[PDB]
Amino acid sequence: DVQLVESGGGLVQPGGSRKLSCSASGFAFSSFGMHWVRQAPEKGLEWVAYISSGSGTIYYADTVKGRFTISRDDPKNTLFLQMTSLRSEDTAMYYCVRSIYYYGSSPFDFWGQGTTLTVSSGSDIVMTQATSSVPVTPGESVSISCRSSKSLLHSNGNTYLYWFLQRPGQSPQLLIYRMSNLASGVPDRFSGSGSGTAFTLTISRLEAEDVGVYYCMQHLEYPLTFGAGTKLEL
Amino acid sequence: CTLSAEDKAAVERSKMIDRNLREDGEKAAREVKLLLLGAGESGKNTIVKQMKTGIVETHFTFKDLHFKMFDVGAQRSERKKWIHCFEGVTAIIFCVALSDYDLVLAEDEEMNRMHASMKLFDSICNNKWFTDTSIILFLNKKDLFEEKIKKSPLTICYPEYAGSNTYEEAAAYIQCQFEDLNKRKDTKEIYTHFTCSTDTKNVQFVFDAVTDVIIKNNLKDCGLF
Amino acid sequence: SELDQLRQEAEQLKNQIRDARKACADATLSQITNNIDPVGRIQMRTRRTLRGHLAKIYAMHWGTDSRLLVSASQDGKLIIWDSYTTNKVHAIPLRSSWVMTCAYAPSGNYVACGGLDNICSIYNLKTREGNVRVSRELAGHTGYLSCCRFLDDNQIVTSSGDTTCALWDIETGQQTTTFTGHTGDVMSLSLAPDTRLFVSGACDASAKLWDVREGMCRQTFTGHESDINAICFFPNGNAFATGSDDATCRLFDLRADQELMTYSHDNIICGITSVSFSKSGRLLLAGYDDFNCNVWDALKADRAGVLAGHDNRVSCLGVTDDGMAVATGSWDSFLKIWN
Amino acid sequence: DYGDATPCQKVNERAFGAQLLPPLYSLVFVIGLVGNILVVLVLVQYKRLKNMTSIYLLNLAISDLLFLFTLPFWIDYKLKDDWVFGDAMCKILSGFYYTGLYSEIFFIILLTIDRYLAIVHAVFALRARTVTFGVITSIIIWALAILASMPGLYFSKTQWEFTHHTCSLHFPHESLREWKLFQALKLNLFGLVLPLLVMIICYTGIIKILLRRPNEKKSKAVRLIFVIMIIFFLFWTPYNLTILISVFQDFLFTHECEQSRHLDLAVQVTEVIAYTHCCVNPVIYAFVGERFRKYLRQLFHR
Amino acid sequence: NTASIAQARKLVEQLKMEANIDRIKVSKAAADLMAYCEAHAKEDPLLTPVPASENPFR
Amino acid sequence: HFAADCCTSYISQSIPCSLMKSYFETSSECSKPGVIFLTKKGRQVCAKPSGPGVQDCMKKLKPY
Ligand SMILES: CC(C)CCC[C@@H](C)[C@H]1CC[C@H]2[C@@H]3CC=C4C[C@@H](O)CC[C@]4(C)[C@H]3CC[C@]12C
Repeated sequence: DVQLVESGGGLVQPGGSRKLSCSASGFAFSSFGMHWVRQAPEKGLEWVAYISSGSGTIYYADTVKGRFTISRDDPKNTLFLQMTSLRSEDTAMYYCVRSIYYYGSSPFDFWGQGTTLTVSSGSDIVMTQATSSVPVTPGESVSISCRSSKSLLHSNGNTYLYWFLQRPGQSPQLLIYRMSNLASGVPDRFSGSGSGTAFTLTISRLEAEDVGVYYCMQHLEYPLTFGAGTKLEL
Repeated sequence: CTLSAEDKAAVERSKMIDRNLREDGEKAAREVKLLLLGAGESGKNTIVKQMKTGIVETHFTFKDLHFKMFDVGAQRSERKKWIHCFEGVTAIIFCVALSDYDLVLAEDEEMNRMHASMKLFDSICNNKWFTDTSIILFLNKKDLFEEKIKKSPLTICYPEYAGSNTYEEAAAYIQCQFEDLNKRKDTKEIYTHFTCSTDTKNVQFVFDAVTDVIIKNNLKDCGLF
Repeated sequence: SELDQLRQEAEQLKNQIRDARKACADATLSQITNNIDPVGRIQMRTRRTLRGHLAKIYAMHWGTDSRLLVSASQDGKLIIWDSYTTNKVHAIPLRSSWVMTCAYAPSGNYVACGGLDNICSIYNLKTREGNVRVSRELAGHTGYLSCCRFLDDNQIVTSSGDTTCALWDIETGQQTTTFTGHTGDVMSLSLAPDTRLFVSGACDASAKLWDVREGMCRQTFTGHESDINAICFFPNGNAFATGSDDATCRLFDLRADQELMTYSHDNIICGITSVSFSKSGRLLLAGYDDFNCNVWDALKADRAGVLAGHDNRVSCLGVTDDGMAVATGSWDSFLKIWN
Repeated sequence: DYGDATPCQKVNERAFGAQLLPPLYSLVFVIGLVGNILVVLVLVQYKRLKNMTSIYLLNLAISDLLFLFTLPFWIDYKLKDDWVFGDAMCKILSGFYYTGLYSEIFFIILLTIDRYLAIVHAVFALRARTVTFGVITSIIIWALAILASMPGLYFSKTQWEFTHHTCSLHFPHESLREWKLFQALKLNLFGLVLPLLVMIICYTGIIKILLRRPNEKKSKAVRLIFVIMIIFFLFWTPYNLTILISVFQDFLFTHECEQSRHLDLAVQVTEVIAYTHCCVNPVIYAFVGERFRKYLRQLFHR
Repeated sequence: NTASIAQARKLVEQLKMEANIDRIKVSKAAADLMAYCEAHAKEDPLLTPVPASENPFR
Repeated sequence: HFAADCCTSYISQSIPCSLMKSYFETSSECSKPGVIFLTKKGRQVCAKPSGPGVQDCMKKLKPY
């Protein structure tokens, strides 16, 4: 089975250096590009670093640029993040994320368990989820919205919107990998639709396991920006 | 550059696929390809054993040179539909049994096995796909020939034979009769070896003949031909 | 002599069939399509060239989505191509490099290939591990595999040098139906649009319409003087075209059980490697040993166009399901998309 | 008072050379250029069939094209008896001339060693005759040609003779003899001794192999090899011998001005002799092969 | 040899089922194919090329 | 190689630079170096580059 297990997270003093590791099992590691995404105690997902298959392209977010290094060792199936000059803002739970790219592929389809890092003591697209929380009752249909700074529709015809579900105490799960494209192992109840800058996720015949925080992400250009997060209750 | 992030990642994947294809092609170009043909079962299996249900591939290495041998026995279909798949083979190893001149096909009684072997050789050698490829001919079971020629005359298969019934002239006559079927003598050579069930030098003979074929192809590439 | 009586019975039955066919031929296709406006000059142009195969290409098959291609070469490689951007989506190493046929499933989840190994290999394209794997190996033929075509993800039809065809259930690996009746090697298959019938052409210069569900031969068609290398259904399923070594393409009608039209030229003396129709069925595209492709007006039998641009034998053709493009593959190791 | 020493005017020899050198230079130019551009057009198109021999032959064609590019300017200088260009032009032409000469010779050496590896070490050549090594060795050879062309560029300059101009090398005073000796010997040892030695060794090996179990085609190839060596020797020895004599024309000649003018005429004639090898090369290394002619015919037919 | 008679029989019944087939005149099959080609003429990009704005391979 | 004019002998005494118009540094082609001179009457003159007064006055002559 596909498995990503992460290690190296612990309490650290400011200005120190820590190295995070992500062992990979059950898949061809070399083929997949790898991303590191972090969630702070505020619980908003933020993309940190990307290393491509073959190590050709490496991207970093502006906040961590120059202090964080991402490397992969393909023979041992391990992804590494080297962090230097650690700051209080850095404290977060870090996630190893699998992502493959070709015509018709499904990137961001598997996420690691995550590890906790504790530190003692203008052109980017902004993604706007207006509603923070929605009280729901099982059996009804629920619509979640995601407005975007700029149109996500490229000249190809693709709209680069991704929907994720994070259940309490679990890592995020991909639901819709491009606007209206449903992921594998995901019930047909979830549907996605939109145009240009306006987006919507529709859940029909809601069930108990759907309770969690729903995030919306753009993959049009780097850096990758997540939404604020919409919570479902009851 | 008017490409999405995922389009650029897709192009990067395509480029890595290209590098893998080029590496595989470079490895492929440096190996010898041998097509193993024989009328019925002459010495073919014994040859394979010494050098070590569709096409059977055999791999081996001799003196830093890599050989791939393809056996198309047990493919009882129209040959003219798949023979062009071996257009670029380095050489054709043809096995013919010397002791099988008096014997008969046992499927059709009138035809001798040696005449069937000669018909197959004539079809293969003068085939349009194999105009410029060379043939290594192995005349197998020579010792079993030695016991049979001194009682059974060779005239049973070759009535026009007018030599002595001893093995030197008989074997020379058979070799000459096979080589006389080559109707393209200015483009392809025929290398003939007399072997047995217990010989160690067959791989050496194949290595030397393949070295000559490679040298001839290099002469054609360098412009000395 | 019972054998003599059976032979004479067969001869008189064949005479009766020929007499009925002659009685059904009150007119020809040429005297009905006489008043049709001719197509004109078809001038298609190369829009894409697909490079990366390092040996002779033997087979290609379009995907149902009309973007994706699979092609098979004697490199021992299957390549899945994005035709719009020319990207290589997949490169599949083969266990045997002597491939002669390839097929792409209508769902897009599977690819099939095979050849001189006597085996049809079914490859899973969409796995959790992220690589293409061997889904199944279908064994049971004793001669080379010449053509394979999917009915769905679980059923596939193959033809062989056994002189037989076989319908397989992929899940169990077992041969579900065997189609016998040809006397020479079967070289090509084409499925009806409704997928309930086969046409197969063989080296005995005959084509046979088969019923998939019953496993028995519905009809037999003759008229070529040599081996039939290629066969294709008309878009409505009521006719099929065959291509042969004698340099002629022929149109056969299922309901009339006859031959309707012949496509030949005095300057064409080479065999035909492949045939295909356009969406409307008006154009018949055939690849030749003259290193090129001809476009025939299927109702006039006139030559409407030529596709030149291959330095070797045009081995394989395809038209997309929506009819935008043609793909040609040849022994010069190149694929070309034409509009 | 100066009525004791007077220079002799080589106006007769210049006038004679203006009438003999250009009419041969034009034919050399047209033949060499057409041959070499044809070779380049043929070699560039077959991308797949590219091997190390194709790289070396392409670079040989480029070297010949550079050297034939210097020719029109020299033709003009001979015709008009004056230099109508700048000092930078003299330096660039000298650099181009010596670069073409030395790169031509070195790429002939590379082609010969390629042939030796392909024929005598055919099995070993499978792992060695790769396009990457061809490109690298081409880079080193071009670097060596540029490095050997440095003195021409550094010293050459234009200066004024009494209603006309001259491009000349103008080596430093009191040291003409030593630098002329250096340049003549670099030309001699890298033009004759090394190329001839390589040809003798490599073609001895090749002919030794071709003559075991001989055929008609192998005999024809041996004949062609002998032709190649003879053409190289007879086309390049005259020029080098005349240059080496011209370096020491003071001591060798008992008299001067009646004989070194004869030497000058010899220098101009062997210049053309050595110049024509740029015309001979496409025939020797490209036209004789069957694949090259066949692909050329395909070029005509396409 | 009974195998020859068995093969001859199998051929006889095969021709028997092939003989009892309802056939239509060619003048109607040709009309049907001609009508099909006329009905779908405008849907054929290879026969009536589409403007470059609608060509995915432009 | 263009067979440039060059001297075969040199003057034994210093050349009076006053009886001059122009100067030339001899090309490298000839065996031995020299410096061509042109006098008032126009018959050519030369001596060694390292001669008595050739370098003393050669600057004094200009193409003007
Ligand atoms: C006198 C000066 C300007 C000469 C400059 C020559 C250099 C800069 C140029 C001229 C000839 C050129 C070579 C011509 C062809 C080949 C073969 C090709 O497959 C690799 C590059 C290579 C090797 C080129 C590299 C660049 C090159 C070496």
